[PDB]
Amino acid sequence: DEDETTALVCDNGSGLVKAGFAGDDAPRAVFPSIVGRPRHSYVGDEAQSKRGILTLKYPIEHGIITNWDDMEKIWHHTFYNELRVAPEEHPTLLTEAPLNPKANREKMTQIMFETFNVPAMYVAIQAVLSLYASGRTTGIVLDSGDGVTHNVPIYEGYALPHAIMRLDLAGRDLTDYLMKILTERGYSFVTTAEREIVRDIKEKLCYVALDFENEMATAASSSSLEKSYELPDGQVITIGNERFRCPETLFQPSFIGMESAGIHETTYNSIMKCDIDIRKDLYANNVMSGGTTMYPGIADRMQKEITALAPSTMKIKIIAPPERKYSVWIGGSILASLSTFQQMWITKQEYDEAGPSIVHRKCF
Amino acid sequence: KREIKRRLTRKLSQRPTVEELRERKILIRF
Ligand SMILES: Nc1ncnc2c1ncn2[C@@H]1O[C@H](COP(=O)(O)OP(=O)(O)OP(=O)(O)O)[C@@H](O)[C@H]1O
Ligand SMILES: C/C1=C/C(=O)O[C@@H]2C[C@@H](CC[C@H](C)/C=C\CC1)O[C@@](O)([C@@H]1CSC(=O)N1)C2
Ligand SMILES: [Mg+2]
Repeated sequence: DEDETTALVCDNGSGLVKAGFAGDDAPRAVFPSIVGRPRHSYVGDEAQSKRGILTLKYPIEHGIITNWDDMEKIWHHTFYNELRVAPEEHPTLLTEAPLNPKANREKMTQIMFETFNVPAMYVAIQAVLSLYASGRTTGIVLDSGDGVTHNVPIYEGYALPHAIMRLDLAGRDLTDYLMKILTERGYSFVTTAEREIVRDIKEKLCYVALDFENEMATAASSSSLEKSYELPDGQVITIGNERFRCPETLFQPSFIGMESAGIHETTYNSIMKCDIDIRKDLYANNVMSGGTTMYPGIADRMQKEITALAPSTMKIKIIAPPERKYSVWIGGSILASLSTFQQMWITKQEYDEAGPSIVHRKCF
Repeated sequence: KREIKRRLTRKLSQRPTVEELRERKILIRF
């Protein structure tokens, strides 16, 4: 009923804000994480619609809130415009990136209480919420979004920070790479609007090959893998091996000049930083989450690559539900609506006494 | 659709302490 018994859940993405009501199966609002201010304020879709008279900024970079004034504008927009709520009437769960600095989570806490007067709030790690969305408290999550990719091992509900891996290769970088390789094929994409066209191409037509070399050979042997795509002006372009070369970058970051191992190897590295006693549990519970895990074929590719890295007899399971583009939000919706979670919120009374640093003893 | 909530509730209620996880070298602060 969206009343005082209902918590709010806001997932603060580098690319998209997902927001809604705890207990709902899907976010009520999904909008671009941008703020527009006069050239020479508006948020989200309205900011984009008025782009001709505004200059636009992303307040969240690689999963970390970096522009606080613009973030307050995003949160105000989220509550008042998108959800149509009074934040003083609802416990509010915010998400944070893995390894979010102490000062950052303190500031999130401060703003919720001092600006928005929430009665209660909590900050949860995005990857932990994705695990919870699958009904698990132990496993290793690969969360790949628009701005950052993380491998997060979690045992009994606790992320294990020493074993967390961060890779600053995610969806936006994949779009940029697709622009580059389409350009190679003859089709020029370079501007901000063109980057949005290519993001759409990526989401609609890209996929992950099970065997990259074999797929390259298939693409060379006939036009069977080619797809046509119509641009806004009516021009129709062809996409071929670019369909799978783009997300291949996740497995081979050298495609964009990065020295990092690919996401299968970072998954392995993260597991190996954890005690051997929980190893079987991690391998048997590999959860994929985030928009950049939506590529057809990626779960099968990860199953194959993890199998190649793991001991021969290890039981491997890749969990990648159809709803995984929103599983951070969905996990937050589940958690914030559990009766046994209600004792876990930081209350406004607790905040009044302890200040922002209370977040470190309440939220982990 | 709500089996997940039952499962999570039970698992969270049965979790070991942070102290136990540190003693088992699962959580490693330093
Ligand atoms: N079907 C799809 N195939 C490939 N990529 C997709 C698909 N759907 C969405 N994406 C990509 O996922 C990204 C958005 O995902 P998500 O909302 O998980 O990111 P975010 O939470 O805003 O970012 P972050 O967690 O990195 O701060 C965009 O790059 C987008 O293009
Ligand atoms: C359709 C929807 C998709 C999305 O993921 O949007 C987010 C947010 C968006 C902000 C700018 C854009 C012009 C505004 C609206 C697009 C929002 O930037 C992204 O498209 C960026 C640029 S291209 C790249 O893939 N991620 C991702
Ligand atoms: Mg995210």
